[PDB]
Amino acid sequence: SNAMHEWGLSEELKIQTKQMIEIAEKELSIMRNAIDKEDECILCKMEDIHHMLANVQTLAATYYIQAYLSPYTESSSFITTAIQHLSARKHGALIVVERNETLEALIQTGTTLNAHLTAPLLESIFYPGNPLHDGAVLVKNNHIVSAANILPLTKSTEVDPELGTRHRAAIGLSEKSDALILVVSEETGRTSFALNGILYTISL
Amino acid sequence: SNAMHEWGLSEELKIQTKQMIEIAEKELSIMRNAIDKEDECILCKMEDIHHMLANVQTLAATYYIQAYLSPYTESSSFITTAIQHLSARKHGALIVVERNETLEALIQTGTTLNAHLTAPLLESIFYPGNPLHDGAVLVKNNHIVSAANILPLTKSTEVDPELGTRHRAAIGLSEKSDALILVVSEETGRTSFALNGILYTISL
Amino acid sequence: SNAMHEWGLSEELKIQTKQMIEIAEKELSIMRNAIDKEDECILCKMEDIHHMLANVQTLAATYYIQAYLSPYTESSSFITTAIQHLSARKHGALIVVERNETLEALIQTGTTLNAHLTAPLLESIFYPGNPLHDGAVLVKNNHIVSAANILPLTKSTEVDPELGTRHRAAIGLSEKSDALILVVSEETGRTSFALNGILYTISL
Repeated sequence: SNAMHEWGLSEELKIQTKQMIEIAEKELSIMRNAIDKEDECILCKMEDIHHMLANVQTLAATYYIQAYLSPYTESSSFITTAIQHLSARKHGALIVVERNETLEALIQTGTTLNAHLTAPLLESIFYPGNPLHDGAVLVKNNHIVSAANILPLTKSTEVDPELGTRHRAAIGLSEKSDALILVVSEETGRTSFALNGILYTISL
Repeated sequence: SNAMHEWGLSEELKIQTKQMIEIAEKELSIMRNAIDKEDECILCKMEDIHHMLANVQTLAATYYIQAYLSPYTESSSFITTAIQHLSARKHGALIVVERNETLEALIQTGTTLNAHLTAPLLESIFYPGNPLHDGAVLVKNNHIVSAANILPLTKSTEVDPELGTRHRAAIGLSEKSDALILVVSEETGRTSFALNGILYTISL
Repeated sequence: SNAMHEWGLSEELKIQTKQMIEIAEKELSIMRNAIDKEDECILCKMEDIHHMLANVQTLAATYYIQAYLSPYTESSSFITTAIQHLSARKHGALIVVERNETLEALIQTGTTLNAHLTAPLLESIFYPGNPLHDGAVLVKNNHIVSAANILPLTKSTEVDPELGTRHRAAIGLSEKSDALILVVSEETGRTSFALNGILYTISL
């Protein structure tokens, strides 16, 4: 896509994120002053602030997906839709998005697809119990290159010791390349991505 | 602010600067040919060419403030207004704009403000004789972090020997960080900024 | 010359190039399936695919000229026009476009022009037999600095051995600087540019 245009879009998402942070800061400041007043109970404001922080999380995640992926794929909306659906169903998923660095020496290929990337196809691949669900999907731009791929697992001792093999594979690949690797937990439906050896929670 | 949009603005200011230089170049070429003619006296064109060069200086200064500061503050117009007012009154001023590098280990804090940045406040801080005028203001994006700050002074021998402590503090901080430091001289009202160990005259 | 705007234009040329490649890819897949049908003769599609490939070549060349030259000159359309005309007439040409690095220590000046760059002037310089045709033109932004210049010749043993002195001078200068050097062959009218020690065929 047009990198100049996409840069503008990234920048506007960043603006929106900062604006929700400012909204939350303002509401906390109001609460901090209101608690001193006998005719106020700041408990009535907690739902509002929780939602404000949920919005911060959503906007920031949208920002980083756009900033990190827009130069490398035109399919981020399709990927995000698939991820949301998989999360809701608690279907484990592991989606590698190739970036500037080539990955064929780091990934052991399961089944080659070279398919048009769509959300239904991503969701079908990760349906529990099916032949292609166990392992990683590789995405290059707007194609699903392959599925059921084997990735290197992090051996980092700075573990989150509760992390399963899906998460460790994302982290492990992200340590050896500039790939961004999305994970959906089969246990909780929590969605994450790994980039440069670090796992980040996202809410999409 | 939107970096893509701001880049376009920077680039247009650069275009305008180049255009003023071309205008000046053209007028000089006219003058150079006209002097040979006994029915011409090129002295009549000198005020025009002085003005053209004044415009070059103003456009270039606007260009560099925009290019160097726009990624790091949305308050450059407020800062510029304050500087213009301070210059006209010959009120000494020293304004640090934090850029990519953090400055807390390099600046000894005077008084913490954490204030909304406005021109009246900057101008009030630097009103001669007042408790906050002696030392530097620190700006981070759209906040005045602090005032009356102490900066490291350059010990360089290659700098103008007639430079006071305000100018040496600007140069000094600029040698240790990527901060841009604006100065208004209390002696002449001349406005400068230091960046990367070099002091540049500006006219706003 | 607004770099933000020019970046957008480069990016759109890239998009157009990718789209022509997709068109060619699609036609080939059609042909690959059609050959199995004995009521089809895929020879009728060869002209089409040849044209498609010619379009890929044209779009890609336009993209690279734009991406490599737009930050350094506003005269690329004039240069392209001159090159097209010289190519058609099979008039040898060698045009250095100065980029980020200065070239005065690497180029031995023939005749200094410091002229407004226009296509008629470039074409006049390289008219066969004339005083200025033998050697390189140097372009800095929108000026023809000089002509009949002498450039260093590549010593590279890994070159094409059928390359004449024009092509070797282009390659040679491109090894010592970031200049882009356009060549028109006097033998065939083939147009190339050298960049960083590599010669690329262009069609425009």
